Amino acid sequence: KIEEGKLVIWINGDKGYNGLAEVGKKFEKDTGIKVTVEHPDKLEEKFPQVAATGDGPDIIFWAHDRFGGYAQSGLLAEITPDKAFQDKLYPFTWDAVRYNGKLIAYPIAVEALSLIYNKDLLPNPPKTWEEIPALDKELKAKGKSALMFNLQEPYFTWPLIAADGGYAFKYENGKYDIKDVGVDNAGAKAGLTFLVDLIKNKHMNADTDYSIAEAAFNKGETAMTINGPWAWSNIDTSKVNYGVTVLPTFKGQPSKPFVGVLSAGINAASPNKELAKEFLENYLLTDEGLEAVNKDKPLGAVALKSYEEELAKDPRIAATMENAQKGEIMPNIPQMSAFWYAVRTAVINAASGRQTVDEALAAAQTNAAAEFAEAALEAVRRALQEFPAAARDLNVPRVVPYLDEPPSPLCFYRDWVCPNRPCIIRNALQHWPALQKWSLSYLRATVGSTEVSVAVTPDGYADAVRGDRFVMPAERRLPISHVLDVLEGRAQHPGVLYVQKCSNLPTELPQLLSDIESHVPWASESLGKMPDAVNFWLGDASAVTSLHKDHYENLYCVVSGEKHFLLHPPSDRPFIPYNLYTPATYQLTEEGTFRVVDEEAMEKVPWIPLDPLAPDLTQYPSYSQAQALHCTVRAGEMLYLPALWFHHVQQSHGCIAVNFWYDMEYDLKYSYFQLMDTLTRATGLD
Ligand SMILES: OC[C@H]1O[C@H](O)[C@H](O)[C@@H](O)[C@@H]1O
Repeated sequence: KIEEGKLVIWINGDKGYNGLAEVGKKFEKDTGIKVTVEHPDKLEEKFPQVAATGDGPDIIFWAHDRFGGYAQSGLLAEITPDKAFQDKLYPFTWDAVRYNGKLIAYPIAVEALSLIYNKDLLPNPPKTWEEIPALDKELKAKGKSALMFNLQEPYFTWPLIAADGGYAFKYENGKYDIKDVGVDNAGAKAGLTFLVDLIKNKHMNADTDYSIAEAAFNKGETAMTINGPWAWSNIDTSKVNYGVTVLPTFKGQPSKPFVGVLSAGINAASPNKELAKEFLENYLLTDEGLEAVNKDKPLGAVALKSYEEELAKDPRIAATMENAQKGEIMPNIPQMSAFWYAVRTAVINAASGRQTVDEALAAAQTNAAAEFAEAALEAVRRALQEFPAAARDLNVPRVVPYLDEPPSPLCFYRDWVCPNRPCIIRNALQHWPALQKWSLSYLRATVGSTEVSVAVTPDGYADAVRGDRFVMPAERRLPISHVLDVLEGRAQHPGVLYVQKCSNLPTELPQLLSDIESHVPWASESLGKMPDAVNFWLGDASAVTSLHKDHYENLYCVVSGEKHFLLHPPSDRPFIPYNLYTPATYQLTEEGTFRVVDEEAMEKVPWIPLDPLAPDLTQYPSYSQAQALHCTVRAGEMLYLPALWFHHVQQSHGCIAVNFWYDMEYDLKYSYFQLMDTLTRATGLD
């Protein structure tokens, strides 16, 4: 007694779904699993709707041209076959179910349209489209019509349109040019004008759909129809003496029918992926499985070599193969879908007489171009959005790792600087007398009277976006001793203090340099250069440097206290919002009042509005797919904070620190970063 495992399949209702049912049974007799196959209308439109919310079928059958869109939306699981299995099916059938180098369905059958004619009514079928009108009035004058076929789905009409120059995209040597779309060129117009003239001269009827045609030919009311393999069973059971042959030519050139590979995709949202594989690989794609479907509705030229070889001597299949060679295989790109919609209306309008042929096709080219554009953009968006996770999976570790001693210059460059990952180096500052000497008492006896440039801000956030402005801190020149007073509580000051950022010898502040080093020698030998700056850092515990990135190799050394960093690799850029801001600077008056004051004749300054501590996920939801790294640097410790790394600094009260700025190498890594940042803004990711 259960409510248990199942396998539901969607397949179009012109295909042998009863044959597929039987195969479903032999499954259900060899496991307990009930296999139910369904043929809903517009199943290929329903699937991408319903499968994203998690519902939908387990397996979907359709011509392969639909299967790329399904994969661009991530609805199709990757199929993983043995190679004893991949060499069981023809190679080009696998290539039709390959999106962005990856397999997304199992190929079932290769199908193309052919000219089905009534051998009793028409002993020698026409070789040209141009004969058909002549042939029609000769047959109306015997009580029937010459040619009938579905005029409601562009798939049937397209072999003629493409004959004299029509083409979707462009399949010149190598593969498809998605800039070169050709649905409103001379040759497209020619075939379509011909189709429309057939209707005009009442050789055909614009209202004719699939069902009207099939019924007509199978009753012997039409000498010729145009259909694919699935249609043959219903004529065999009718008793029209019929043949299947090469499509007639137009203006001396062959009809070019888009070739379709019936494919089975697996629903990425299925709880049954592995039974789906046991069903298709080992029950359907067999001589036994394809036979049971084919007995119902002929599949065409199958993908399974074994059973393809056993059937290929059917003149109906040979003819199918002939027309497929004269035609071109459909691309599976997600642009296929809007292409069909565009031509569907183009044909339906030109045949009904609503628009001329020359405008219907013009409209279809224009409107399909506009979608082909937005589709391109979305493909770019995903590339940029899947990139950040792709990167950190490969190089960027989720923690800042510690070294127990300084690395060799070689090892420092090969392990950290070139791969652009941070680390904390230990036991590298123990030769600094600063580590023992630098007390807020020794600093007061040593540089207490020395006047420095001090950063004043109302809320502790220097260089942050405040409303519509990027605001820089107020500057006040104070001795260090009264910086220390305000920090120990002994005195008071408007806002939040912290010492600004070139001291140790260019401020000046030279009495401390002897307590430190002018550079990190193993770092300098590694980067092949001296630091551009050496900065002394002292400040309030409310000073929060906001999220930004530097064009410098920064060695952050902590002498007393702690430093709390929140890092993001340059890779996380597509998910880090950037805006453009009017640059300002705080003015502090002798009232303790902070006023925002636009920086005159400065360029707009790009900055990150996002607050990584408490992010507005409503305004910036994309940021929740970034991956922050956290570390804490403390007394005696040195953080290597690579170039272009997004960082956000906090510290304990009265934290003292020295940091070296080496200029970065402007290299391939930099140039790529500019490219991404630019593509992030163009594609409106922000
Ligand atoms: O409506 C036209 C359709 O007819 C058949 O189902 C073909 O398999 C499919 O490729 C074609 O698109």
